[PDB]
Amino acid sequence: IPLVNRLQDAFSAIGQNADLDLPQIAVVGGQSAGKSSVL
Amino acid sequence: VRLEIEAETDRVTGTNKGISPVPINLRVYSPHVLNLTLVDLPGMTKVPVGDQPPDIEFQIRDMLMQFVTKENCLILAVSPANSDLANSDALKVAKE
Amino acid sequence: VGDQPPDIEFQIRDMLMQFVTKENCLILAVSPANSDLANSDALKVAKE
Repeated sequence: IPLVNRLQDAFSAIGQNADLDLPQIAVVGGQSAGKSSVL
Repeated sequence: VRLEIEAETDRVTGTNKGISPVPINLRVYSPHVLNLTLVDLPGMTKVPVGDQPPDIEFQIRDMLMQFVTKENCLILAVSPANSDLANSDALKVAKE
Repeated sequence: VGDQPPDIEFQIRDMLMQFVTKENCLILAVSPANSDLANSDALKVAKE
């Protein structure tokens, strides 16, 4: 399992209102491309 | 969950292929995922169909631009392998 | 794609206008079945 996931698990465990501050992800494309399925 | 999603879309958009830029805010909990922020968006179309307004292209364009043009927003440019890659509405916005 | 200039779309659309804007010009809007019809640039040009 990825170490970023393990770090987030540890952050949830400590429960302090801290976050790794990841960027958001946006899925975009043409109509009927497959965007929702990929997501 | 999926039935609620589609019903929520219909309750504002309508049942004639209309769209609405108002976001559906959904949250999922999972044991081993990041505090991510995914954004699924409607595809890009040029000719209105059903009861969409004649400027549906610009509507979808700026509607997803207001979400993508911000920084710290990774882009997943989805393109089919059917159409030639040169037509990719995803790649146009991505390079824009 | 390739060495095409940044305004390939505009110089192909302006290419098509000088041939389809003239009256008595049957416009065959050819669209592929695989792609969705709402993405038919042919139909966009035809409705323009």
